[PDB]
Amino acid sequence: GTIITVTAQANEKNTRTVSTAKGDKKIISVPLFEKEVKVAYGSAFMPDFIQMGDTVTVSGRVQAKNYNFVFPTVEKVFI
Amino acid sequence: GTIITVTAQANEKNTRTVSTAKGDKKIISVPLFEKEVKVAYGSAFMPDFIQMGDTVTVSGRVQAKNYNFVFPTVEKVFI
Repeated sequence: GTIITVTAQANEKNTRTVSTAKGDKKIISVPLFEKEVKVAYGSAFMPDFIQMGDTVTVSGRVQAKNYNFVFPTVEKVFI
Repeated sequence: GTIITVTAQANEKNTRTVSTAKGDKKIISVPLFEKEVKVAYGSAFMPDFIQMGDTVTVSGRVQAKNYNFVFPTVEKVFI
């Protein structure tokens, strides 16, 4: 299988809060690779405890249709 | 940063041996994500000890131009 793991700061540039059937959720959009050609971005739902300005690690399978993480693990990173 | 980690069997379908300035190298081509839309594939050089039929974990940054792993870690997996 394939696992993509991204570490990024959740901020105004890459994170939005949306209404869902499960209430307010943050959704982050992160680059799936680098360049020296446009970079593809994957989206993942954040757990409720995550706050704007947190650094997080998003890890899991990604599905392409648009790129979405599937059953991601999201961890808060501390500095 | 972004790290892509793939576990796959090195076989006739996804691995070739090529001449390089550093002698014979195996190069594996692995899918960077899944689908239900074509899947992008990344390539990585295998360490010399890897053999056809081995299962390996390839982990590292990937660069798009074509997708190549950058300074990948390659580990043999045992069953």
